[PDB]
Amino acid sequence: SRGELLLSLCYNPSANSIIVNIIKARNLKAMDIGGTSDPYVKVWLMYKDKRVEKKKTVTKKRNLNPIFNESFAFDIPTEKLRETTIIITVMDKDKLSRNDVIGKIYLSWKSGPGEVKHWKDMIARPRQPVAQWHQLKA
Ligand SMILES: [Ca+2]
Ligand SMILES: [Ca+2]
Ligand SMILES: [Ca+2]
Ligand SMILES: [Ca+2]
Repeated sequence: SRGELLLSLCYNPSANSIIVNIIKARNLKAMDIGGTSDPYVKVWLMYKDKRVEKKKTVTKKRNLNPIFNESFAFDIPTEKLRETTIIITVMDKDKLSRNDVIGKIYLSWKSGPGEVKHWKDMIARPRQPVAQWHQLKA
């Protein structure tokens, strides 16, 4: 159990855009020896197996329940929706080694049940932000 992340998705087909809001996380795994992590969240837009664009939040120091409230806009033509995946990875920044992966969420029509439900809800509710909590998976 790696933690959970609360995020919203808002897709506007007329503008060919999605807004991904990384809201907050809870109960993150501690990936530093003293019982904390320094979390930031990266958001990768994929088209088929290609990386299109990457965005990331600030880093919160020594915080297993960070609150971000950061909003990221991506261009996504309606014609590319079926081939789109949004991969969200919560990371632990480290000074003296490679940053550690806390966990990931994959958003598309071909992911886990909660993820697919959130994606379909976004599609069904154009221009409405839809927020859900997801379990982070290693
Ligand atoms: Ca670490
Ligand atoms: Ca760290
Ligand atoms: Ca490390
Ligand atoms: Ca590093």
